[PDB]
Amino acid sequence: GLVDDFEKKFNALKVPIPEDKYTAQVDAEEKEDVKSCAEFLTQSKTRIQEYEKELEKMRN
Amino acid sequence: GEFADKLNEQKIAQLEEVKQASIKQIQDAIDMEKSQQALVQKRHYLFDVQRNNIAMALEVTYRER
Repeated sequence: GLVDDFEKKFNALKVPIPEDKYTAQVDAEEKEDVKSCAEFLTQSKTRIQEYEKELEKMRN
Repeated sequence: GEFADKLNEQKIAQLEEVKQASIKQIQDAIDMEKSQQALVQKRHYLFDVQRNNIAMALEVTYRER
């Protein structure tokens, strides 16, 4: 019963799925949002405001 | 007579710089907005490529096993 032994053993042997120990990207992302996202966007908005304010005057 | 010409040419010159500034600034409101739009969507993709890569690499691994 080698074959029987093996067929059994083969089935209902559950091969492990590899741990995803690798999504530190999620983190490196959230980081570059501190960075890119807020910081840049905040300054860009403020610059667009003044530009707009500067076009304000010029209309008069 | 000249009183006018210098002043007039002055007055035009002005609005000529005025229209100019005005184009140049609104072009810049424009650039800024593109810069933004980009940093928006845009940037995530980098990390998405990375996450995708992982997902696949585990699948291949599972299959290979």
